[PDB]
Amino acid sequence: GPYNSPTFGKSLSLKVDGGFNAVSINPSGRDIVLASRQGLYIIDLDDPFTPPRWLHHITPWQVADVQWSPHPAKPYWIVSTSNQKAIIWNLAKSSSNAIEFVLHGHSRAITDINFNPQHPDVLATCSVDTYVHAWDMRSPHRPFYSTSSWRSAASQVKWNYKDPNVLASSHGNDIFVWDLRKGSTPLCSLKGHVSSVNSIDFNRFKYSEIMSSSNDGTVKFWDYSKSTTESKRTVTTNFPIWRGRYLPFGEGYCIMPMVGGNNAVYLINLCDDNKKTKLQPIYAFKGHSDRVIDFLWRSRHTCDGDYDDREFQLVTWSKDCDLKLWPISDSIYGKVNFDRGKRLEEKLPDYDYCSYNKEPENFRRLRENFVTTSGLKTNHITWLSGIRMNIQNLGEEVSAIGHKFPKVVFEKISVSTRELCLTLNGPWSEENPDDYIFLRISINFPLNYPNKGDPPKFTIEENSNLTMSKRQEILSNLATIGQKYTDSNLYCLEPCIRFVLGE
Amino acid sequence: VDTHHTITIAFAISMDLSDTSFKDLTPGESLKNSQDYFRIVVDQVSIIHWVDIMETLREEFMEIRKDLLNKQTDKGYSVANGRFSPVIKSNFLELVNFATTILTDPFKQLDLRHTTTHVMIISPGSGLFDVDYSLLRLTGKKLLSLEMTMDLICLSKAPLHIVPLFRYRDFENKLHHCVPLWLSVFFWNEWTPRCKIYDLQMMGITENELIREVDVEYLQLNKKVKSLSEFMNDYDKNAFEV
Amino acid sequence: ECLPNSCLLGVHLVISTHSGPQIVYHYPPSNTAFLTNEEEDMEVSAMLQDGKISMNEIFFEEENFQDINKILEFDNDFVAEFCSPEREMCNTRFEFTVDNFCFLGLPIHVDSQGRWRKSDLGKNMNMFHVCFVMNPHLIEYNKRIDDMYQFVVTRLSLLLRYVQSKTSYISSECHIILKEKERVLKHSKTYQSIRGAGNKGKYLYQRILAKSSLARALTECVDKIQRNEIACLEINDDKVISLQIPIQNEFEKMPNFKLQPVLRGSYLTSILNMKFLEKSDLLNYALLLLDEPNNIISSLETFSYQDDIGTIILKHLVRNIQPNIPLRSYRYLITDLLNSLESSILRSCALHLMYWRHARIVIPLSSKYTYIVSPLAPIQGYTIDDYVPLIYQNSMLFRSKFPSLPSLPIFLSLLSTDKPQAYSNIIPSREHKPVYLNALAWLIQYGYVTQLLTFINIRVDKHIKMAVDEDLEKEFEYDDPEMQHDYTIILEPERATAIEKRWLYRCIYGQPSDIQILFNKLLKYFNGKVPMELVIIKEEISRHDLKKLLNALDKYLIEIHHW
Amino acid sequence: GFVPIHTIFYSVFHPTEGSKIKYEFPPNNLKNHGINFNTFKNYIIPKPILCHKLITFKYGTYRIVCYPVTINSPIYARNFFSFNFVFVFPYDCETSPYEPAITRLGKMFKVLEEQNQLLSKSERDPVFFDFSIQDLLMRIFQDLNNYSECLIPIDEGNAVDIKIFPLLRPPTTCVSLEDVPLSSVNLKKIIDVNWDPTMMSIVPYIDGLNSIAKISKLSNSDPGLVIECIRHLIYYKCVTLSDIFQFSNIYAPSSLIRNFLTDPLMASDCQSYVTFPEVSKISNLPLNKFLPTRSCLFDLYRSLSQGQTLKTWYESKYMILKENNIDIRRFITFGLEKRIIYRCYSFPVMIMPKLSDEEEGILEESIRNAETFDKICVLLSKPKLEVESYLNELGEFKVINS
Repeated sequence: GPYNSPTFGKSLSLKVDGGFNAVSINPSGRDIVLASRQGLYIIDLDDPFTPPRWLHHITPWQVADVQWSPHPAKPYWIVSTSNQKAIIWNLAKSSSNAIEFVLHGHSRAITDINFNPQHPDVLATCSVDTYVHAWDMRSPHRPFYSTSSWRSAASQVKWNYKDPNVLASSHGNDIFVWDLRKGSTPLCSLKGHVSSVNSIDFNRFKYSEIMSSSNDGTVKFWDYSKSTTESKRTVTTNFPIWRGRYLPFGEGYCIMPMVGGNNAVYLINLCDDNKKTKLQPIYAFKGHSDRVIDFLWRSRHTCDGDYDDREFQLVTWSKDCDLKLWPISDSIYGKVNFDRGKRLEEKLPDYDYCSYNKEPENFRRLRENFVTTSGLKTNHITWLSGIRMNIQNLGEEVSAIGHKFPKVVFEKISVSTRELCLTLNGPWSEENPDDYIFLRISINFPLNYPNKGDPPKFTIEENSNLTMSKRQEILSNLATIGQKYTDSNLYCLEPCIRFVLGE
Repeated sequence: VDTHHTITIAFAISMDLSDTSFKDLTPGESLKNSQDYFRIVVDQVSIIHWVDIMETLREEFMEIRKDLLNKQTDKGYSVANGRFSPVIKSNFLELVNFATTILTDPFKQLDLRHTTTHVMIISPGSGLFDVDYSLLRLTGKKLLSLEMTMDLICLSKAPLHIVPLFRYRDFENKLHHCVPLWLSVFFWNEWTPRCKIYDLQMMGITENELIREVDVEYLQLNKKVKSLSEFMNDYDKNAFEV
Repeated sequence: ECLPNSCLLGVHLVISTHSGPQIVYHYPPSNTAFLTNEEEDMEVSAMLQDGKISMNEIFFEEENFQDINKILEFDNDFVAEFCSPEREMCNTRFEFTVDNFCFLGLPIHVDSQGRWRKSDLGKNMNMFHVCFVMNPHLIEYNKRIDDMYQFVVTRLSLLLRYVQSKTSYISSECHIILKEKERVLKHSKTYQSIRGAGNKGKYLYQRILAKSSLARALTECVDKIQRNEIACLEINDDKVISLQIPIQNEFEKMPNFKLQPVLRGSYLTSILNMKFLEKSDLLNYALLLLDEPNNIISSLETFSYQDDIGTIILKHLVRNIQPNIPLRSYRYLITDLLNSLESSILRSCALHLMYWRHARIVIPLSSKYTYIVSPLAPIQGYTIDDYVPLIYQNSMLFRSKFPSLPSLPIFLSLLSTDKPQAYSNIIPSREHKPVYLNALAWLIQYGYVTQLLTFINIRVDKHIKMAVDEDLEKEFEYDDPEMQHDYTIILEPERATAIEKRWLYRCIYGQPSDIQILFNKLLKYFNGKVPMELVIIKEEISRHDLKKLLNALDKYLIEIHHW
Repeated sequence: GFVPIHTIFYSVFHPTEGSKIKYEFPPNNLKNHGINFNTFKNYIIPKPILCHKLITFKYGTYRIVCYPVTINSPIYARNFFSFNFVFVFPYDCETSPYEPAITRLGKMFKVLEEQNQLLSKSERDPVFFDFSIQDLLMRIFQDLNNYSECLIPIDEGNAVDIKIFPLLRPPTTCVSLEDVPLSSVNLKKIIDVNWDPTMMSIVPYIDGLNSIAKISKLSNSDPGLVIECIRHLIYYKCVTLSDIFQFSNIYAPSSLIRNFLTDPLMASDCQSYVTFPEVSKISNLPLNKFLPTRSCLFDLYRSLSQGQTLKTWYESKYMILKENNIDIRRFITFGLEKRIIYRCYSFPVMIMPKLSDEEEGILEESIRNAETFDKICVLLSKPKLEVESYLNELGEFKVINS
């Protein structure tokens, strides 16, 4: 289920090195995908201690956007841009070959990709070569719709939530609204922006409302049923805006800066009656020493659906290689006109909460054990250093000890299952005191570790080089150290390891 | 050099009207279904107006994609359709005959300030053109009867073959190669890549889908060999044949 | 690229004063097209006869000459303008590219107080810049510039800073260079009697090099770095500096011959200098001189000036050296000259010889070791880095060095036409043994012959597994096929599990105690990575003991043979 | 892959206050990072000798790439106009993919300033004489930092179209006639209309066992153009050279023979590769007249040795390959492709029908160049035994299996 998650009501920061430029989220709220030039990183948002699944695709050009498929019947699909082609990833497939099919459309780099909310098998791609192509995932070979602006490179493409064949694209200073049955001729051309428009977003509730954001600091709200020229509202900021989007709950919108603006995501209420105003946000998500490059939302709700009681968590990804989860308080839920608890006109969709970070797997061949697997993990011990649940964690303790002792080799680190298996060379030989014996110690932690009365369980693998009396003495001293350090409700894994080898 | 010319710049477009991929095109055969366009950008204009000439050229080149690839449907809207032909399958002899239209009559109006009629063809290819045989014969017979020098200039690197190269299919579907005498090829500019592989330079093929399918063979026999040593001897004897 | 290419085109000497920056001495005065594609006469004649002046005559030919006032299509004042940066861009890395020419240097500027170092031209000068011009390709630019700056420019500029701070040496060198330029251009009638601007510049440079010591240092540095050699430079007649760019001629894994070119004669061994230079026991190995001992003595006398204790010790070690005996046995050569201090001196001298292309490190050569012909043997190619062949040149050298031995083709065919056995099967008699070992050292030092080391991995069949299952139970079935074994290679037996360590210790079941003892001491090295030649040296065992364990354990031991 | 731009700024030479920065994205990025423009202002706007050249210099931890442009015309004040579109990168990267982009940006703006006086009129101040810069710099910065591409229209006919391409190593010149090419990709599906006709002819004959001389004779092609086409395919990292398979060859294990053990997919691919699809007839021939296990394949790969030819190795181990249905050519090819074995080349150094004059000339030239048996066999189009007999007729020779 989604309600036993440990990261939804809490704030959490993860350090994901590698230079990732794009991010997208599962609508179930379980997985988050990060795209780079080397491929995809899938992180479990309920088990952030596990290192993310790397799916390999090496490209020299920087990736633009990644997008999860919101189809409930296809929850294994990820569309990611690989320069001029979009790659659909099958997470049920193995990591060596996880690519299902590739959309070979535009000639220049794909700029943005979006899914149709009404029909989640329809995808629209925009690119630098001044083309917006609409694809069908049932027949992913040629686009069923092509349109162009013919002058300026596209920046985003977005679908209309209400009318399921209207999509808009932003090409420099101009926003063009396309009808899918009207060819390349636009329904309207919003031309009120001075500088280049970065982000575009439709309204989920109104048929004909679009918000825009540009480099001049202006956030413009449009209603193309009334007038193509001019705007219903114009909000001016002191910073350029990179991504501006409407809120998924209540009446409001969320914009974030491009190069300045204290690198904080801004949340602004939208509840009022041309109005050149300034930005008056409610909440600013302070943090993020370098600029934020995308923001997402994490939604969970009841499975059956009688009242609209859903909680939201903001997920932001920044240039300083930090992935942060932001809790949203009920003060924000009330300041935005959001009716928490309401009889549903239509029940909310239900998504499977299955993770995808784990590696999947399925003349004749004889059954054989050719080479030993044990003869065949510093990435894990460096990944666990970047996990911060905002020594206060088991994984932070494990990473600190792994950084403290480079000689100690970890064979199995599992913070989620609280099981540790580490190998070392210890001076515990009865024949010669100078001889070092290879030892395998498996450590099991309780769910109440490190509270008082809940010590870790130490099991040492049966070694021929280790005598039974010395093994029992080592185990008894390890139990003594664990009981003595859990009596003060401190952490006992560094005194134990420093006892086994050395003092 | 303080030359006083009259430039005349015209675009030259061949549009492919079929949905067949360009990889399926046979070398030597031209496109069966095509439409040919001609956008005259700058007319007979003196070269002291080179600022206006360049301005018009840049504006019309930026507008040619909207002009051609946005066809008008009778239902009241426009559909983004159409494709430019490749250089090899382009309408090169049609372009040259379009050029030689203006010299058919010796007794035309006299340009009393200018003397020579020189035609330059700017192409993004490398001197390789698939042409029709009868049109090639007619183009040669026409170019040998008038005072023009078609100076083809290629914006790609010089290839590994002799330029200009024309490939045509005869009446018996026989491939031929010929170098025309009347066309002179210039190139506008340590190892330099002189062979064009577009799908590997642009990385247009995803790494999981161009993995090698056909491998080394399975060492077929001879039906004359009864010993393994005889097989090794017959393989070593024929290891360098052909 | 593994082929050595020092991409120098020349050197500058750009100094600055309160009146403004200028240039002092630049070399060579050649054009871009060649580089890219009275008593003074008696003194210069004696210096050319004695070898004190080492210039390159091709830089002053008529087709390979540019004017002294022009450097690479730039004026002297122009170069002195853009190679004399501000105080914020001085005392740091000066990287500056003009298209394909990189102007790399470390300019030294005096501080605000007026001291060169933190501990006419003597007071006016506030900056000097020994600027090096390189033309590397764009794909190897970072590598070439980084190696040049790390190995030549920084060291030479720091030593020049020290000698200027303690002696004011560059000021005097600039003064005598400018005085000799004025005395040749405006006083000597020999200059006017010499035809051709190139020959005039050659005579002018001969006088400058005769009178100046910094000019000799810069000329030798450029000439011996462009020739890919060690540049020994004389500075202030009291200190010498040795400069080189290291050569990649050692390879553990075999490089691709027909995709990445590698110097012919490169050492395809698993024992490398760079595995030991980067660590700075080495005394378990033996040295192997890269030239004749007298040539090494002649080269090492130019590495110092006063014949100190280090040069005497190094000369004594080079004179009394043998490649068949380890360096640990050479403590007696320096105990008479004065863990342990002698072991440290031996280690430092071995690093000094093997870093400066004098004495390569090898496993000590024996007639009991199997020696194969390297794939990187210098057979093809006119020279080492070409890309009469090298086989015939080295055969002539082999015949000259050993006239009582079969030819180099005979030796290289006797070692590469049968299965590779020990080297003692080529030597006919014991009287021929030392000259054949000298031939073996010659073959290894030329890259013709490498060593075939033995690597052992441990393998377990179904019988050991069934015995271990029976022992575990202590505390199909209608047929018995003997060609359906269930085998298993324990890759690293040190980090073996509980069942796999039982497999290893059931492999030795009925063997005697010496086999039991030797298996336990050598089990951790049975991983396919440790050569058995190093195990014999380190563990103080003999070859008869090791050959017993290979014979007594035949179906369980994997034999792997590579370099 | 490609380094992000740190700061883009447009510096212009004012006729009154000299060289100055006009626009700079990000705003105040140079002063925040300690970069002082007055230290290197004489390189951004240098003398006209250094102008129209790609100037790159190091300033602290940053590498500053610029293409200074100076236009001499009497329309401007002081008879010249100078600008520079300057790019700042970190020092510890490779700015080589960005240098043609900056050079072409400077050249295109030089053309535009010489044509319609774009940058000089964009200042809106009549002191330089006798579209927004800041928006263009923002668009260039974020499009090259987010897409490695840009299409930014600046006029009705002008746009900034920049695509950053990776730099590739040049192919070697060591490719020869005796080398066989191995295509690592499916070359039939890469063929579009822009390919060279020679390469299109070569493609259906790169089967992993044809020599370059054999490919040249099969495709009716001159060997030099085949060498250049194989070089071009090497440049795109799709063809790797190998050796002609003969049973007179000598193969030995390399230092990477342990990679047959420490690899999760090498041995399984070996099992699926080296085996005949059916019970082949070679697995029924005598020596004279389930899939194979990975241990069998490893034991066969170790048993190769120097100085022992493949005929001797195969006649010593032929029941093993017959019972396990192993193709020896496929076995050797898989071993060479994974670089776990190598070939020891045979060198005929010196101390039957009448051979032709050109044939004896190329034989003598091959002998005097110490060429391998493979190259002589390719050049004479003869097997090894005929070459050996002709060499024994010509003189006495020894063979090195290096």
